[PDB]
Amino acid sequence: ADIQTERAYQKQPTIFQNKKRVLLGETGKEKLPRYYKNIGLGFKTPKEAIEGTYIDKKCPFTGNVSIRGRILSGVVTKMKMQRTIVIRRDYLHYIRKYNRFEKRHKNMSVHLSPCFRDVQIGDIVTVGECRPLSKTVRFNVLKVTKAAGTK
Amino acid sequence: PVARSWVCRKTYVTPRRPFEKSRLDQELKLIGEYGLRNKREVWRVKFTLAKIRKAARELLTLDE
Amino acid sequence: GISRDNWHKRRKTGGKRKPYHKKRKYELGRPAANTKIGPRRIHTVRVRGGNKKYRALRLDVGNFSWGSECCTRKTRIIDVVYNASNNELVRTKTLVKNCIVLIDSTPYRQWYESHYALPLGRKKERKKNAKISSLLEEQFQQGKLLACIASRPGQCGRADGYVLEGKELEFYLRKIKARK
Amino acid sequence: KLRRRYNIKGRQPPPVQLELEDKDTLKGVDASNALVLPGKKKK
Amino acid sequence: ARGPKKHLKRVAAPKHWMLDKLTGVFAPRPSTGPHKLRECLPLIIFLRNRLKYALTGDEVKKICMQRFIKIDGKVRTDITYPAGFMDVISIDKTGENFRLIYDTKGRFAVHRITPEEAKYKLCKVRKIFVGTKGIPHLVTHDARTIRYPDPLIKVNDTIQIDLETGKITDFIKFDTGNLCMVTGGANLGRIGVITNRERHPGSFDVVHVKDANGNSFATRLSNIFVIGKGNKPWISLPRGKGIRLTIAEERDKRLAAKQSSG
RNA sequence: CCCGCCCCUUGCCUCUCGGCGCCGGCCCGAAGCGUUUACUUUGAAAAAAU
RNA sequence: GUGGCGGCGACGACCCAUUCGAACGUCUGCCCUAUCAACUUUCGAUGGUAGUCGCCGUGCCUACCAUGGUGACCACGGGUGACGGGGAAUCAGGGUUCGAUUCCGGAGAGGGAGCCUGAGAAACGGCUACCACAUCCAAGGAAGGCAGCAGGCGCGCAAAUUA
RNA sequence: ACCUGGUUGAUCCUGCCAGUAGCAUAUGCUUGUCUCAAAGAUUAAGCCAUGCAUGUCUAAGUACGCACGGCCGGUACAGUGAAACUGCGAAUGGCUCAUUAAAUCAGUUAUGGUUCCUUUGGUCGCUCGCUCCUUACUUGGAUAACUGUGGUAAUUCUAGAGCUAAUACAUGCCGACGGGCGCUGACCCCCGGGGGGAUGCGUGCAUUUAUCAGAUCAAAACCAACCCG
Ligand SMILES: [Mg+2]
Ligand SMILES: [Mg+2]
Ligand SMILES: [Mg+2]
Ligand SMILES: [Mg+2]
Ligand SMILES: [Mg+2]
Ligand SMILES: [Mg+2]
Ligand SMILES: [Mg+2]
Ligand SMILES: [Mg+2]
Ligand SMILES: [Mg+2]
Ligand SMILES: [Mg+2]
Ligand SMILES: [Mg+2]
Ligand SMILES: [Mg+2]
Ligand SMILES: [Mg+2]
Ligand SMILES: [Mg+2]
Ligand SMILES: [Mg+2]
Ligand SMILES: [Mg+2]
Ligand SMILES: [Mg+2]
Ligand SMILES: [Mg+2]
Ligand SMILES: [Mg+2]
Ligand SMILES: [Mg+2]
Ligand SMILES: [Mg+2]
Ligand SMILES: [Mg+2]
Repeated sequence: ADIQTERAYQKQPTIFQNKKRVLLGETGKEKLPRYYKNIGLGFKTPKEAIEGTYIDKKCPFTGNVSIRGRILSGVVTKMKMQRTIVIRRDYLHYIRKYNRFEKRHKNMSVHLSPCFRDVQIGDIVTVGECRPLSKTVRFNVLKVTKAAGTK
Repeated sequence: PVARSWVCRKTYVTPRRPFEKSRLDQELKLIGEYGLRNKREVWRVKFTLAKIRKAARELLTLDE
Repeated sequence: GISRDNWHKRRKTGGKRKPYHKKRKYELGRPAANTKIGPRRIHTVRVRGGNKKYRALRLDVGNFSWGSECCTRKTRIIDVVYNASNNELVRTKTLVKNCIVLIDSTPYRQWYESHYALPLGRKKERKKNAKISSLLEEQFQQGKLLACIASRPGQCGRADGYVLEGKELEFYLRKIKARK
Repeated sequence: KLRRRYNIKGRQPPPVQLELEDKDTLKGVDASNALVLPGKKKK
Repeated sequence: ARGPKKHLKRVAAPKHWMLDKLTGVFAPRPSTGPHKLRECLPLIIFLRNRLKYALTGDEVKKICMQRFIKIDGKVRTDITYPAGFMDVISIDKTGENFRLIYDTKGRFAVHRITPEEAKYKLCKVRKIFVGTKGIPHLVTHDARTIRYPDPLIKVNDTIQIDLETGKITDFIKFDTGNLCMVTGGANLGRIGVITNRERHPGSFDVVHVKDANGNSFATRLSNIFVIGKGNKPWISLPRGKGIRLTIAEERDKRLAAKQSSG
């Protein structure tokens, strides 16, 4: 749709879009050059990030963030905030006194870039650590894989 | 902070059963034959021998 | 006084926490620079580590860049027209980053006339290309250009920016018109 | 700490006009650090 | 604390200084310098505890203020100067030269070197970058910065530096088959040959080493210092050649010597 | 009943890179994917004092 | 000739790197209480955009937006003769009970707040005001902070040296 | 039948009792020789007389106190040096446990999201460019100590007046000469060598904003057969 939905002009900061040119180049196509980067560690840039038009300064591929630290996994539980979701990580904690285990879980709020679409509740997400993006958000979504049962 | 040492240990233990005729007779025989001063001198040597024999038993619990 | 710490805030779950220490020096905050338009008045602030910040209280000029023509000129500032954060800053004429201002067009017109040898703003190997958008021509007729401030006056002590052009200019013109 | 402690007591006119020099003394002036106070302390 | 600390408790000092417990409450806090606090040997410890030239700290001060001790060819009068790995200490009054090299016990050893060997040192390259006006710069492990290095020199390589001029004479590349010394961890002070290197992106690399007796061990990449090309070291080695010996094989060599005697 | 020597092992379109293919959709080659973990046994890295 | 050249040191200095740090973050781990079952969200609670302030990332704060965020896998509330750890004692083991106390980390300087200088302090053997104490005075004013080392007091009843 | 003894017609259950060793608190009687160590605690992080616990100068920032002093007419300053200015430290150490329950703390990881006195190593030169004619052989204004006049019951309180310093506080350029320093080279002269040269190209950063280039970019060598000249 339209990317200008805020009171300020939404723009990708490193791209200059007011270059004047001959009318021959103007007649052809008004396609802005996109900025994107390779985040490393074998993660591949999604196609829609390169071909898209969304503006997200917190996107790991088209924004100004750096991925460094821990790489984790989780299951998507809630998608109700703007560009950020809540995932859950389950584990077993061992008690030595009784020589047994107990089930525990942790909840994480992670930033979801608009490049990832058709993400549902219950699929596996691989996230990486970045700088604090808000009060509680410190991880940013790197890869999405669908639930095994649901096709 | 000081430049002193706090490392110390006791060298004997008082007997577990205080009224045993056999224990008293053994102490009397040892003190009389070796001219010792009191019971503490016997208990010190008993403590040393107990440590040595406990170490030997613990070593014997292992493979050759 | 002013503190920008985290431990006065509630937890993520919603529960509140009790402090275990008093306020620290490295958590301080300082009153804002409500930079107005007028004769130049700038104060210096000694900051952590022994460095300096230029706290501009009042400014009237800045150098702005005509990006399409690559012409950077120092020009006076006339008025504040639009502010995305709050409309009160427009009413009180406060200079902050990313606010839209009106600047004089005289040095840009002078450079254009001395460069291309064509008239502009007047009432009724490759050659140089002299083409101007109709919106920019109308603004040059009015004598005032719409510009955007890119620096932080309360931190660096100067108000720099660039002349609005293209789709950004159309967006901000539509916003200004809809505000009225 | 709901329990009662021992030390309970220990833990519970226009101003004069000023025309000073150019250098500012107002660097640290606040509510607890007033530039000028009345010469006569309240009894 | 409200600022930097200036004291060091004696029991909290590094264990390889071999300080006793009853001498005093404090230990010499090293000055800031080329080497880190936990991986250095202060001049006072080397001068009164290892060599016994002085009895107290005042005598160390009296020796140093006569400008007798030179570290890497320069006179130092600070008695808490942090001297570290591959440093050269010269005392012309006694005609002695020393090089600080770890022994197999993880401690700096009193290693005397020939005066011709005292003219150079080995340094591990820590950083390569382009400075102002496109001039390449190289930063070593002892905070030496050198301009115009050879383009073939990369990070984790070893260079030989002439102490008088502070210029690179030649270098050893980091490769499998070269000789290396371990400068940290559990295998500190052990000398061997690099066999292979394991790479972990975004993490620490792991390197495998094998010594002359065939024993194998592994360390992190930051704990390895290349010493020689091939099997030949470029510096003299201490009494032990980097082989850490066990009690069983010490008994074996004692039995062999006893059998060969008679 | 040992020991050589050669050959088939199907597939799929979630991601990525492609198409000189058809009406945004579809087809195709792939350069794409085609199990993961717990457990157990190792190896690194992990202040002294006690 | 108001010639031309110079040796060895000291101090100072913009920036880069180094050292000693400091400060914000990541992951996992705490005692009793459910006769505390729902909590947060007006006065920021969760997230988005632009900004202010800050050494910097960030609801840290301010405007405009969405309606979120946590919870029987025990949130939230309450209590603690609760500074945390390395450690001490006792055990066949598992555990249990202690840990103000000479090492490491945190916090405070009678109580709540504020501030100057400085690379570094919200400093108290620094400063300013309030509360509680308290010394000298010619009654106007002035000067204070032993949970540093000694030493005194804490109804009359009592335990280290003003070296 | 999981220590030894007790509570029954017989067998049991539940409440119990005594003996055996330590830890802590308080308190007695005795105490010849010697070595080592310790010393908290009224939920009172309650209150404190007196004294002490943080200062510092090298040949190398500033001496016109005869305060003391050698040599003297060469006489700006021999030398020592109280005071005061300047610089640095006083944010370490020592004490205490009141607050504090994802807080502190412990292990692990990050700085590509910041600051950093010191130490150590780098870096720290000028062509011309209307400032013309004959401060860069060194530019400017002050203030303590000191002299003197004072106020108060009283403090490490200070007021007025008069001198004088800087590595304190400021300002500020490169004096004259030489093809300024480097490359690049048509032609030319001598003896593979020396020269002279038509010419061409260069010759500070730091800050703030905008734009451009950045691995579809630059720089180089190697090259059988087969052509091309
Ligand atoms: Mg301290
Ligand atoms: Mg020191
Ligand atoms: Mg922001
Ligand atoms: Mg926001
Ligand atoms: Mg408490
Ligand atoms: Mg403790
Ligand atoms: Mg404090
Ligand atoms: Mg008190
Ligand atoms: Mg300072
Ligand atoms: Mg305070
Ligand atoms: Mg005090
Ligand atoms: Mg103090
Ligand atoms: Mg005392
Ligand atoms: Mg008493
Ligand atoms: Mg009974
Ligand atoms: Mg000096
Ligand atoms: Mg002073
Ligand atoms: Mg210093
Ligand atoms: Mg200081
Ligand atoms: Mg230096
Ligand atoms: Mg100065
Ligand atoms: Mg210059």
